[PDB]
Amino acid sequence: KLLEHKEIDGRLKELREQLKELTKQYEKSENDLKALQSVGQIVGEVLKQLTEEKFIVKATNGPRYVVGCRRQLDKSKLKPGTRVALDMTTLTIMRYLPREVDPLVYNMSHEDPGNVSYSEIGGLSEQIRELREVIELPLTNPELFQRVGIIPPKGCLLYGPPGTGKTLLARAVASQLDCNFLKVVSSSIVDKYIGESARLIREMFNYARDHQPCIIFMDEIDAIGGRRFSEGTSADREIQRTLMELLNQMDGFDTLHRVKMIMATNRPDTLDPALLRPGRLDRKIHIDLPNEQARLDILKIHAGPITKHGEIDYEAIVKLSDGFNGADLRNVCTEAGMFAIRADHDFVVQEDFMKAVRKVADSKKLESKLDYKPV
Amino acid sequence: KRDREVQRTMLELLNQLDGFQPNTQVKVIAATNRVDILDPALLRSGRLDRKIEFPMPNEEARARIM
Amino acid sequence: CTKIINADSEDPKYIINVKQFAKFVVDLSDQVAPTDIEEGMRVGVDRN
Amino acid sequence: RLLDSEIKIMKSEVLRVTHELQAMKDKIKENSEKIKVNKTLPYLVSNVIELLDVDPKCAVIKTSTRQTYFLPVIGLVDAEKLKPGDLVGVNKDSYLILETLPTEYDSRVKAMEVDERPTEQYSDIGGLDKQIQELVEAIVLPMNHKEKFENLGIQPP
Ligand SMILES: Nc1ncnc2c1ncn2[C@@H]1O[C@H](COP(=O)(O)OP(=O)(O)OP(=O)(O)O)[C@@H](O)[C@H]1O
Ligand SMILES: [Mg+2]
Repeated sequence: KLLEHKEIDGRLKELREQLKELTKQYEKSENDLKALQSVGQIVGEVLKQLTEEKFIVKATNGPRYVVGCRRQLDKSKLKPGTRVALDMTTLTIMRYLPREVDPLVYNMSHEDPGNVSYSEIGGLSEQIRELREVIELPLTNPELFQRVGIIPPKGCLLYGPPGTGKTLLARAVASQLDCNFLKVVSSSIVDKYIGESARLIREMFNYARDHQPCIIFMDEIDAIGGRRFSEGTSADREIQRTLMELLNQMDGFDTLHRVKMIMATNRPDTLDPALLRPGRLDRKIHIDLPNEQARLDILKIHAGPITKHGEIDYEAIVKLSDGFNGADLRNVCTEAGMFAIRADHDFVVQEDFMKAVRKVADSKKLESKLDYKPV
Repeated sequence: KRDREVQRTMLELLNQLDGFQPNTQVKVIAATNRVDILDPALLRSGRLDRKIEFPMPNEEARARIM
Repeated sequence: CTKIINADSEDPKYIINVKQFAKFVVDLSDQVAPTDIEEGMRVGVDRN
Repeated sequence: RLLDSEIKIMKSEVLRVTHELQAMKDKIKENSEKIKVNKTLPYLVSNVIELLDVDPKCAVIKTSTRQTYFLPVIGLVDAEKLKPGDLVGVNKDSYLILETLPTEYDSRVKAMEVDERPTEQYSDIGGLDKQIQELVEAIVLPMNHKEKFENLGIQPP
């Protein structure tokens, strides 16, 4: 006699499920409707304090408004320069906020470089070891240098010809280390609005200081690091302005606490001597063309995942690979795989690599490795 | 080759070409008549894997052209 | 004008940029057909 | 005896819960209609900034009219659907967020894309079979197959 009992019980349970779903709809509706009647609040930065009921706020890019704290805010928290929200009606402060703004810095922090172990880089053991001495040891174990006495360097620069692994090394450092990491393209930190790039540098340094320990990586620093023109357009004016802003940020009077900084450039010569001065960039790191042994190492790294067939003579490839930058050998592996694709094969043999090396050596004649200069 | 405005745009171009989490699935094709002006790092093997030379048409190639 | 939404295709919604002034999400007056509007299009709008 | 006594309750409960569902649905309809008529359609698009944690669902907005605003509540959009630097359409007066928007990039970039799709076949190119094959296998094969490369393991050019 289970038919009516269990069938109608299932009907009741199904109707209860539909009721809970519909009440979820209603909860969403009433909640967002209650949120609707609210209103936004203007944002601005509290300046000097007159009395315990009178304050001064510059409403961001608006004017400066004399206003008063609402009732509950701890007056101690309303420090000169802190960020607060104001009623759009009475302008009274009703909440202090986390310090500043600029999701640009948010993007430049949450940039994902991917997992790159130091082993994934080849032939740079001295430089890799060198970088960890100025980027990792001070923030991990600051107490060590107290007994050594020597204060840690804050910034150090990577310079070398294109395709030797500078950006790769930076990616590796960002991936493995457990700290706040800022990734900079020196172009995108240069905006057209008057005096906006220097402001952006200031805010990114402030973000680093608030989120200690922090690492700042500025790739292609020569974009703004160029030598200061004596005269020029608004371009020269504001670019040198941003350069001097960054300089004041890292040079001194502020003595950056845990703001260890990294930059890379293909043209260290064009950099202003103010940057290249040792106090800012103490350990200048030259990332040379890989040696024959280093070339074999990186070749082993990038040829690894390839489904090879039979023996592989990396040594002969290294022999024909004269003067190849690191990125070239990755191109060698890619071209060998492409030759295997051409043969329709599902595997790669030594002759594929040999043809690849010849092909990229022919292309090597195009990239005129000029009379290249260091810093 | 490496007025700093064009230089900065070009640098943005190479950093986009290399890219953190490189290239996702975006392939790029470039055409120039004068390689000698490109030089330092745009011709890097990473950013431009394949350099394809276009020679003056061969005699049989010219016949096919016509 | 910019980037017609067209999410429901009935009132497709339009994002415009009143240059020097602001940016907005707006609709059409009933007189102008959606087929009369393309992306950008330098379109003039009412004041209210 | 049995199966004949419970008949009153099992159906009366269903009908009463159905009536409750009808009334609850009516309330939802009223709320939805009021919200919809509330959704005016100027929206004053604006960029999203840090979503600060609540403390006794908070967003900071930079408006297209070059003003910054703090919202005690986001509005009619879920919090995690937002990503600082994102574009949202807000109330033109109260600045509450009621939209999620495509980013948009630039007029130049929209003009940059190809919609005409020209129609030159590889046959019209003559004498370049080496070069045409080179470019095709360099570009189109990752577009179409993507399995040859992963089978070999190489990163495609
Ligand atoms: N030592 C190395 N070990 C492994 N891979 C390397 C090495 N050197 C270069 N590569 C390869 O070449 C590329 C490294 O170039 P990367 O993008 O890091 O910048 P770069 O050529 O040093 O300069 P920039 O990005 O500043 O122009 C990567 O694709 C990486 O796989
Ligand atoms: Mg780089």
